Amino acid sequence: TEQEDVLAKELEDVNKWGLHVFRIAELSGNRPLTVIMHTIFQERDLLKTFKIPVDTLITYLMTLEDHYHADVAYHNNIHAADVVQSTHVLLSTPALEAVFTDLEILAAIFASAIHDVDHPGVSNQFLINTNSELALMYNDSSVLENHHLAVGFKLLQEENCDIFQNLTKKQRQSLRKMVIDIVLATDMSKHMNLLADLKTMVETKKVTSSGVLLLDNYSDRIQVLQNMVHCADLSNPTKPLQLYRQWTDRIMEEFFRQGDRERERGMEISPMCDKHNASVEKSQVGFIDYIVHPLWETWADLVHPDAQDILDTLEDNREWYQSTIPQ
Amino acid sequence: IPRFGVKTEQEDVLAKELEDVNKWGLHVFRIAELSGNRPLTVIMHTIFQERDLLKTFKIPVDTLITYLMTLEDHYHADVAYHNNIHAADVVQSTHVLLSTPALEAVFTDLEILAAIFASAIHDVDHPGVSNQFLINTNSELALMYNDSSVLENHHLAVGFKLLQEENCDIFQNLTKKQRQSLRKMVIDIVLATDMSKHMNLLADLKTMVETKKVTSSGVLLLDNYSDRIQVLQNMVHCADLSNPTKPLQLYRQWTDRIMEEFFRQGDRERERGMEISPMCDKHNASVEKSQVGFIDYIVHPLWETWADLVHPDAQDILDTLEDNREWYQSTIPQ
Amino acid sequence: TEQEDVLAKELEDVNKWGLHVFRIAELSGNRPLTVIMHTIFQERDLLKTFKIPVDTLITYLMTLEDHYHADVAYHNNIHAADVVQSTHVLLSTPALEAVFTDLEILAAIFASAIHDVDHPGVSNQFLINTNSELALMYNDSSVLENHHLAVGFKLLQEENCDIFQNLTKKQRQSLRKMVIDIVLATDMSKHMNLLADLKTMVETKKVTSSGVLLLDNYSDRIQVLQNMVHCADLSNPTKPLQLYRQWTDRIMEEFFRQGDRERERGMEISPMCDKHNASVEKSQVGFIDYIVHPLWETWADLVHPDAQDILDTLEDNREWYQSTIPQ
Amino acid sequence: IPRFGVKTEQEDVLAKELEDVNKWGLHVFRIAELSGNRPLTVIMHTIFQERDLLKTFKIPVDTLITYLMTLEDHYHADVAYHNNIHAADVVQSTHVLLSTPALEAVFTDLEILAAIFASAIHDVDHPGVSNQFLINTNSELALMYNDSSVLENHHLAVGFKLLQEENCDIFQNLTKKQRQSLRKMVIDIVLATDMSKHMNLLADLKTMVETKKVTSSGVLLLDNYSDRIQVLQNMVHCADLSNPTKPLQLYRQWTDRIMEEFFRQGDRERERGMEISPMCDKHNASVEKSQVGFIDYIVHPLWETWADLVHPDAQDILDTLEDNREWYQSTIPQ
Ligand SMILES: [O-][n+]1cccc(C[C@H](c2ccc(OC(F)F)c(OC3CC3)c2)c2ncc(C(O)(C(F)(F)F)C(F)(F)F)s2)c1
Ligand SMILES: [O-][n+]1cccc(C[C@H](c2ccc(OC(F)F)c(OC3CC3)c2)c2ncc(C(O)(C(F)(F)F)C(F)(F)F)s2)c1
Ligand SMILES: [O-][n+]1cccc(C[C@H](c2ccc(OC(F)F)c(OC3CC3)c2)c2ncc(C(O)(C(F)(F)F)C(F)(F)F)s2)c1
Ligand SMILES: [O-][n+]1cccc(C[C@H](c2ccc(OC(F)F)c(OC3CC3)c2)c2ncc(C(O)(C(F)(F)F)C(F)(F)F)s2)c1
Ligand SMILES: [Mg+2]
Ligand SMILES: [Mg+2]
Ligand SMILES: [Mg+2]
Ligand SMILES: [Mg+2]
Ligand SMILES: [Zn+2]
Ligand SMILES: [Zn+2]
Ligand SMILES: [Zn+2]
Ligand SMILES: [Zn+2]
Repeated sequence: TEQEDVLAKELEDVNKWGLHVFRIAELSGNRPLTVIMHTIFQERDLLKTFKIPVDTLITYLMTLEDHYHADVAYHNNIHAADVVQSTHVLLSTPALEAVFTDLEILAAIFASAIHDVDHPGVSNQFLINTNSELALMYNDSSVLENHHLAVGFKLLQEENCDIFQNLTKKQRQSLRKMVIDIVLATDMSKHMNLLADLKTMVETKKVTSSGVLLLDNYSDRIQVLQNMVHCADLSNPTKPLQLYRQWTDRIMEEFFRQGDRERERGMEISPMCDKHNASVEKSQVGFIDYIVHPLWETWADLVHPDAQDILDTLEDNREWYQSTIPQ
Repeated sequence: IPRFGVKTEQEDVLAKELEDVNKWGLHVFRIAELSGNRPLTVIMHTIFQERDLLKTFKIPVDTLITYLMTLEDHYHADVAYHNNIHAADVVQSTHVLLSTPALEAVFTDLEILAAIFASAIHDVDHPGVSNQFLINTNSELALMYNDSSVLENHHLAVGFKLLQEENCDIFQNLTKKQRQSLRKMVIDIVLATDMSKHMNLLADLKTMVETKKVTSSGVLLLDNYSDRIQVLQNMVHCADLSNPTKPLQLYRQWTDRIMEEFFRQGDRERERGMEISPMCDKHNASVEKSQVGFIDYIVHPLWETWADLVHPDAQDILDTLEDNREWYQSTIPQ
Repeated sequence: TEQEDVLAKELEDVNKWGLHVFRIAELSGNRPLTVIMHTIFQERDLLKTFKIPVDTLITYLMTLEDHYHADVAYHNNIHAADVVQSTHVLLSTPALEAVFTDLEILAAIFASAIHDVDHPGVSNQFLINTNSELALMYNDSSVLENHHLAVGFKLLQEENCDIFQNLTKKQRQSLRKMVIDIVLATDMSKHMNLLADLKTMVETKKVTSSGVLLLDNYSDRIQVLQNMVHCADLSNPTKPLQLYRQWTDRIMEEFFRQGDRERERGMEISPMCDKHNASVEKSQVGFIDYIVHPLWETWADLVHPDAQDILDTLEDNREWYQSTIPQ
Repeated sequence: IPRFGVKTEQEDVLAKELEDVNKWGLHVFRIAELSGNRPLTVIMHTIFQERDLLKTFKIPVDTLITYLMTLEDHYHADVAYHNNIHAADVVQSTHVLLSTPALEAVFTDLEILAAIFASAIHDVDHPGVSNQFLINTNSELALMYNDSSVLENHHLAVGFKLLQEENCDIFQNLTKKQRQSLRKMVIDIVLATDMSKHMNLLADLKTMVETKKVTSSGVLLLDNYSDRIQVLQNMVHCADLSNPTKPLQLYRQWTDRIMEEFFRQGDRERERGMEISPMCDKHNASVEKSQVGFIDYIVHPLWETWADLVHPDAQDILDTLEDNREWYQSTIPQ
């Protein structure tokens, strides 16, 4: 338990943006998703609130984690633990204090933990082009996203894995719809139109008598939740450079692997996947310029301005990569 | 099925019925009976031969026939409305719509193949119950498709999967380019049959009619994929919603069937202590009032707009719809 | 009311070989499996014993019944209800009194209930020959049987359908193995081996202090349960002629329908499936002589003299059909 | 297009290594490195070319290579033993056994293709855990296969399913009769790889040896499908269990890998609070003693019997097995 102290201390940062997730992954014996999720649940007192037997929770978490591919560079259990922990911080954003119910909170966190489960390390288009069984089952539409959801729920059926066994029928139905709405929203093909609404919304932004954001209908409450987890999934560039660079190393490794596979198959190599003609630095700045920043700028507003330290970090990291661009 | 190389008595009657394949109002139920319950197979085959689709896409005839029978075999005979007769009707209706003057020479053979194939598979393996029923019972289908367009996704998955059975790949001779294109259009069209897409689908159709463009010929102008697929989606959607525009004799048979299917679902919901879906309670129904509402809020608005787009091609269809609307209206007991 | 009293009265014969199962099918609005299963569960006190909530039982039964095809002439919910009821009678045979446990009883009945669920009305060979998805999934081996089991168990996951939610893990563990063993044995491909082994047991027939049969190991126990359900699945010829004749009209219609489909596809028409070259009477006599009678004669030996009247009804029916053979 | 189905600049070193493809003891680990982790693709391609299977069954070369890369891609790189290297090894081992003098000209080209294909797909998509683990956790796989030869059934289903991916149908030019016969043999062979069937397989192999028949040539006489398929099943079974009969240098690497996989399952079982499977507890292991036992109760009885069937073809293989058995014996801590 010598390191049990290190892990324990490391976890003390679970509420902080910039947790040493990679260290935790090492300290936990490659169980970042299980320990982090377990801490967040204990912390938010979700086990007692939803009467979740401790053994059941841990068995499901290990099972869920086990279904993330250890051989995949980016989309693995570490990325999952990261999006969970990040959504967890984004939920505690002052501008949302006491806004969401324990169920909505449970939904956001659960959705984050399962959002990429059983990811093969290749894109939807690659699965589509090859006529993979997954693309055939989902009609080439949000192939992976649909799959992530199905697996996430199916695993609840394994031995002692149903963590929602004590929710009421109504709670289960409401939880399930939200989890689905959120995960399906992680598909980058939804990003554009998804962003517009986050804007159109921040325009009419309303506050309560408590100074916290005001959300009425399901429509508005889910959009915030959708964009929120969507931000957590696209939060690598807003973290301290040290962590961010590791994520970039990982995503590039996954990209290049796909490119090697497309190349050996005589398939057109996907954008940014050709290791023989790459622009890692230039791609990061462009990624930040046309996608991440535009998204994270709006959320910075929405939770005005508890996201400041986060937005400045994004801009700082951009400059860094910018100064790394060859020629 | 023949003898000595000549059609049998039945076959000849059937062939004579099939002569109206290019006409709105085909005696589809008569064809279903005459063909030994193979309306989808015979109608699809007639249309493929009519449009020379076998040669154009090099589809071996035995493969086409084997796939068709296999596809038809996966529609449920015990389902009153959503069966092979409904599929054959939608195929034939789409076929007629494709040949409307306002669209002559607008679509490629591939887009034509896509609209017809999508129509043929659009409701395959339909269980006779709504998406919400599948969602409420936590069915495996709903679990697989995340409660989103459960049936429509299933219809597509099954339509394509059946291509893998013995000698069923009718697209074996298409290039990967053709197949990727064909597949995307078919998927776009069938997913658009989910009623949850009706409103937006109609909105865009209206918008298009607003900015409508033609050429030296009174033929519509469609540039991008977005407008071409929009028209194809609304075309098959209209076909799927064409029952009220057919001669009253046919329209009523369809109403009897959808009502039977609705009531059957209602009885299942009642057995299960579930809330009975709208119009599915045989004990508290208003068949006539419901057909009137169906026309006033859904069918007429859709077809009216379509008639604008292909004006004046759909005039008669529109007038028939209005005649049938009045008929049902006058049937409402007070 | 009336039709309700008629149904209630008909169900009174639930413990008798020769129940008017078709009449019950009509009277219940096509719910023979639901009403007969429910009746039998009450009769054996299974709801109390395994604490099965009544709403859960009814919902599961209707769900299971709904997954049998109404358009299938023979392999539909009436056949299922019939096998369930037939197994229920065989279980009460004197020579087996107090031999099986409540769990083993439950397994045999549940197995009977789900043994042909979602049957498409065509043989394994037809499915194999057309390269169907089911055959590909099950490697052409007991395709339908494996499928009936997978569906039967899967349906327990639908809303309020888990009738074993109160069984212990050990009970679930044992019940599942027994159900699997029983249904896989319904494949006619395993008939010959089943009969042989059954006979062997008839030779090593070990009685008990109470004069009832003696079964030590799981192997002998499951063997008797497998043959029992097998006999039930093959009991049509041993039932009152009015019933038997209906069964024959149904199986023949299913056979002929497959034969037409095979004819359509240019496939070789399966044995007895060609309506243009049929011999219904002749075929039934052959079915009794080479399969049904051999099996039952043996079962009669094991439970002597418990099934004398069943055996006599068979031999009687055999003659009826024989004399029906035109010349 | 590449010489070995895979691009490589070390092509020279790789080509040299592949010269021993017909030899027991090929340096498969070296080939995996030289091929860029494509041992299965490279070895299968080499064997197919060598046995002239591409021409004999009109298998397009790009199709073969795409299928192989696809098949190989579905073996898990994170699994220490049951991965693409094990697959490549069993394929190559079966290839050698098929060429043994006592079996010359006995099997048809189709049976040869079946044995080799079966060897290639026999452990595809293996999760690194046993059937029992999948059963006790109520996995979807066990549910689908009713807890019977769960993995073996899945390996077959995936191996065949993958033929449906883009340009992956290597059997597209086989007549219907050939496909049916090939499919049956492959299924019979892979299902026989389940250890639960080992004892019965051995017993039948022994019986065959006891009534062994040879033709006018010096080769084994196999009259019926039953005897033919039995020999092929045991052949692939021996290949799957051939690690202890390979040069010690290779055998120890295989041992390190299976032990790594065993212990990982052990840690997972421990985590979940499950009883730890035999030899899976890294805290109470006896690696050396376990290998001797494995050889004494399973591997040697099997190979001793196979050696009798093909006497004296496998004499050196048996000699190696025995030498290796002694090495581990002396490695046992006293
Ligand atoms: O598939 N997927 C879904 C959600 C999130 C991610 C993260 C994934 C991702 C994550 C971290 C990251 O770098 C860093 F943050 F670690 C990335 O760098 C690259 C060059 C865009 C990319 C992508 N987001 C958008 C991607 C696109 O390829 C493009 F770059 F925008 F073009 C896509 F949008 F898909 F077209 S890929 C990947
Ligand atoms: O499931 N589905 C998809 C596409 C088309 C159809 C035809 C289906 C249909 C077809 C023929 C028909 O009557 C006649 F034309 F046969 C119908 O009568 C009823 C009362 C609407 C309904 C429906 N269209 C819209 C339906 C709705 O339930 C409602 F009535 F409009 F509310 C829905 F829109 F779904 F809410 S159901 C059914
Ligand atoms: O699929 N299946 C599994 C178990 C039991 C049944 C009942 C099924 C059955 C049931 C009732 C019946 O008649 C009557 F009892 F209703 C039957 O008539 C025929 C000609 C044998 C057949 C069969 N049992 C054995 C059948 C065989 O075709 C043969 F006759 F033995 F050759 C088979 F064994 F399959 F080869 S088919 C059907
Ligand atoms: O799952 N599976 C199927 C076929 C072949 C293998 C190879 C697998 C195998 C392969 C190489 C090997 O060692 C070496 F050759 F690499 C092994 O070491 C161990 C302790 C038996 C085991 C097994 N064969 C039999 C195994 C058993 O656990 C037991 F040892 F016999 F008890 C089993 F039979 F399963 F009970 S596991 C594994
Ligand atoms: Mg994702
Ligand atoms: Mg539909
Ligand atoms: Mg059966
Ligand atoms: Mg194996
Ligand atoms: Zn993600
Ligand atoms: Zn429809
Ligand atoms: Zn049966
Ligand atoms: Zn193996």
